[PDB]
Amino acid sequence: ETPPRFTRTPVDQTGVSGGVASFICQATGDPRPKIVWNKKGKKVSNQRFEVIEFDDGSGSVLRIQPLRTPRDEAIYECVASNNVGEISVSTRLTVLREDQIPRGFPTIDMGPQLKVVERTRTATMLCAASGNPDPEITWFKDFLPVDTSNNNGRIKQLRSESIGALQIEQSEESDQGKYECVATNSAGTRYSAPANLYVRVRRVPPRFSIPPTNHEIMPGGSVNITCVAVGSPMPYVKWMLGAEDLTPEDDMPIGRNVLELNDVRQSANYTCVAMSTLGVIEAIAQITVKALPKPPGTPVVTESTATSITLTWDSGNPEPVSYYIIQHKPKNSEEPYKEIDGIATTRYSVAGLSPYSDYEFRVVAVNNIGRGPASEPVLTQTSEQAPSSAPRDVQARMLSSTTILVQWKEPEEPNGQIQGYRVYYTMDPTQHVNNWMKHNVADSQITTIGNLVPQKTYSVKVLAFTSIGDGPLSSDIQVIT
Amino acid sequence: ETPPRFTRTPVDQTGVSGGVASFICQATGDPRPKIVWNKKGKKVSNQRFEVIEFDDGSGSVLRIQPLRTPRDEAIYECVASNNVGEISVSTRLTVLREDQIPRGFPTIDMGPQLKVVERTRTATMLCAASGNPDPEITWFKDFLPVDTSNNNGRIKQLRSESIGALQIEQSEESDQGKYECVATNSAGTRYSAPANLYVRVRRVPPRFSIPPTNHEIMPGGSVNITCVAVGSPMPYVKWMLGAEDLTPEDDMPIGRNVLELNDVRQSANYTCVAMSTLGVIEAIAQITVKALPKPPGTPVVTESTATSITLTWDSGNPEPVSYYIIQHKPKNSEEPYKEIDGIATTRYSVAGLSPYSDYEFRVVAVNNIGRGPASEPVLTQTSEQAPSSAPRDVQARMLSSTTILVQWKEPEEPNGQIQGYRVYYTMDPTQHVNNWMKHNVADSQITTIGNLVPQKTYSVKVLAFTSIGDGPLSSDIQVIT
Ligand SMILES: *[C@@H]1O[C@H](CO)[C@@H](O)[C@H](O)[C@H]1NC(C)=O
Ligand SMILES: *[C@@H]1O[C@H](CO)[C@@H](O)[C@H](O)[C@H]1NC(C)=O
Ligand SMILES: *[C@@H]1O[C@H](CO)[C@@H](O)[C@H](O)[C@H]1NC(C)=O
Ligand SMILES: *[C@@H]1O[C@H](CO)[C@@H](O)[C@H](O)[C@H]1NC(C)=O
Repeated sequence: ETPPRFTRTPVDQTGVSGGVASFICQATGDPRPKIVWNKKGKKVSNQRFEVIEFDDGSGSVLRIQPLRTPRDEAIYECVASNNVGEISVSTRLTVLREDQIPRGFPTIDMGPQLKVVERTRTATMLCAASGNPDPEITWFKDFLPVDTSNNNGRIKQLRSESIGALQIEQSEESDQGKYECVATNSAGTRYSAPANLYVRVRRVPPRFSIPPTNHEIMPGGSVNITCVAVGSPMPYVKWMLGAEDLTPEDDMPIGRNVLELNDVRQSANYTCVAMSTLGVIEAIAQITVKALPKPPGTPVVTESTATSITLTWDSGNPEPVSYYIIQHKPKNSEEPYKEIDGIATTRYSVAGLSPYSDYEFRVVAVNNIGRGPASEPVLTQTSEQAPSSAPRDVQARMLSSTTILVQWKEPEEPNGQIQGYRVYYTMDPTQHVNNWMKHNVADSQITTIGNLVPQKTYSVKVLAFTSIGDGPLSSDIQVIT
Repeated sequence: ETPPRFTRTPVDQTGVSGGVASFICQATGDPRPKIVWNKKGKKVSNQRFEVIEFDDGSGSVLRIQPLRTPRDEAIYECVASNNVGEISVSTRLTVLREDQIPRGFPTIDMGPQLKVVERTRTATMLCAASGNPDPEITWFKDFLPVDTSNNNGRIKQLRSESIGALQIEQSEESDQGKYECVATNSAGTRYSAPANLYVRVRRVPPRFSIPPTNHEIMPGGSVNITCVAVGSPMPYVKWMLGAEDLTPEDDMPIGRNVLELNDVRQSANYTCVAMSTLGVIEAIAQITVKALPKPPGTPVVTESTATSITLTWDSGNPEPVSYYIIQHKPKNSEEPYKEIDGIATTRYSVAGLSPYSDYEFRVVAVNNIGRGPASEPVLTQTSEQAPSSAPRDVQARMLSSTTILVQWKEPEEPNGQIQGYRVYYTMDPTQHVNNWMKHNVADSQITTIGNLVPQKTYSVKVLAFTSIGDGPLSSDIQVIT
């Protein structure tokens, strides 16, 4: 929230009896400031005082017409306020009689003219005024000031050395209204008479700008559906159920009927009817109720590798499913299921898994309504591999001149049940490993080897094996008998 | 008071879904009938239904847009009623779907287009439509039907092959609005899209159509003073005591403000202010207070003739008098005075009177306020004339051979006091009358004349005389001695 701050303050004015005076006050703040006009100290009430508001609520214009003097001759003020703060600015109004209107006071030599431009074509409203010093020309539309501040806009104020005009680049229905030009200088202010501007739109039968688009949802179960029609003359947009009109009869709105539905208990068809004097046009929306999908058939494992598992499942649903979501995690991992989104078939291979691991699964169905309940789970296990790492911390030491003790720790990557180990040893480590002497052992971390020849350097290497095959050999260690 | 009677009854219709249908009902009666639209005994209440009233209250239009079937498909009725009677007429509405629109049903091939004509120039809106049988083209303005019934009017419908049109002679602000054309046949009715028509008035400063004209009146004491202004755009008219605005101070009407003043006590000036953005104009009315004039000075006779009397009088008033009224009658007439209106001075000669008659007179003063009390009367008498008719029934008869008896009746037109008579007689009626023998007599109707010569025819003539002179002689009678 921010307190109100002035974007545009009213200026002193010097008008002429039986004329117009306008005061402008704009302010910004959060929430939107209210603007109030005071004559010390009173909310202004009168038949000739009129407060006109900007469409954006930026503020308001105090318009005094016709000026009668010296009642109106006074100090007025604008107060902008929200529940965060308050600001005010004062301003003076002077009204003169033409008995005592100074010469050189702004005079309208020619005022704006009634004009009819068609849409999107450039219209020009013109103002000739003289005075000494030379009068500055400004414009008012529907009592509000016309903003031509941006040189870069549709609407630009041109002034030449001969007094100026207002140029509207691209016409809109919004442009239509009552324009008056205003000649000001250091002596005062004078208005021209109002000249209306009208804009002709070619007569067109009605047409749907935004037709009403079909839906499905679970019961109770609500939706707002928009029907927009446009054309000239702009039509009435009436929402019609088959025969009966929801909207009463006394009210048919223009160009926009948006329908609110509570508790869509049943499937239905609805009609949006738009009509003007040139025709009736119609358009239907299909409202049907269907639920979220049923849980899929329980997943079945039909393929497995050491790093993948392929699932197949029944759709479990009477109507077509858009796609599936597969839920997966390790048998005892307890974070919420990891999910693979956007699976467009009833079979999928989950890859990037680890060898010899237990996995948990479910399948979820998704249709246009949304996401259904997860299927019942299936448990399974990835295949084994040969180990992908050597036994760790391999050590050997002398027991006697003829026997040694070899030990190791389990490989970090067994990729399966360790069925055993193979111990390779030799006095010549340059041989191929298949030509070393070999000692097979069951699952264990230590063994003894005898019948060695004394006072020799033996090189030793160890691997693990699963049901699949041999793992890698440890790098050579040496032991001396 | 007269009961309501239909001038225009609605007709059955066959429209198309999401379109327009209009029903028309007009009726006349004293007092003005109200019109109510019923669907089965019940007043129809605006779904999208709209009842639009004629500016003269002659009736209303029931407009259904957009057409919905088969809800709207029903028997409707118009009921017209005042406190003198009640009437109704029924009508049927048929709405079709374009799924089932018959071949030959009216179609708009081109509908009216937006148009901008300036004031006092004729704009024409065009409509091309087809159908089988050929469609009849009609027009609606601002939802009310356009009456081109009088061939003799500003507004006439043109027809060629496959087209109709609307032609508006001399454009007026009233003509501005939203026009749509309508194609009808035995299959049904179809509307085009609405196209607005504009009438652009070149902008003008305000001006007084009916300025405020001064007054005088008695205290308490009331008057309505009217101020009218016109121009484009039409201005506001405010009444001012010359410093401040008369309450409702902020309320401002358009182009016509009339000030009602109750219980006037004093003389004053009032200011009427009309103002626009292109300038302010002012205008004053003078209110001053006093009653009808004081009665004039008693009239004085300064001239008299046998047929006229001239009056002179003092005005009797502190302020100027506009003119006078002279009252006159015979003195012994007990009927009300005859009056001579519009006498612009303080002297006047009343002519066409009868000789030697008594007359009564009075003078009345009139100012801008009104007519004052009559003056005190003056009595007088017209002058005498010589008689203007001869003595009547003149007869003479023998008394002796030397004397005759002459008698007569008074002239009908003495024009004065008969002072006497003169009897002319002779034996030679060929002489001039002044050479006859003569016998003067006082006021009487009979005389004797002697010393006549026997056995002779005497011719006799008699006249009357007043103080003025001799009247006419009777025609000759004869008497024999
Ligand atoms: C449905 O409409 C309500 C109405 O307030 C709105 O808040 C909600 O966001 C809408 N929901 C959807 C799913 O459009
Ligand atoms: C909805 O429209 C479809 C046409 O594809 C039709 O087969 C189905 O029976 C309609 N459903 C209802 C509930 O009317
Ligand atoms: C003055 O105005 C009132 C307003 O209704 C009207 O009734 C009355 O007849 C008017 N008087 C005159 C003298 O015009
Ligand atoms: C009204 O104004 C006139 C000037 O037109 C002035 O002579 C007169 O004295 C004024 N009367 C009053 C009562 O103010």
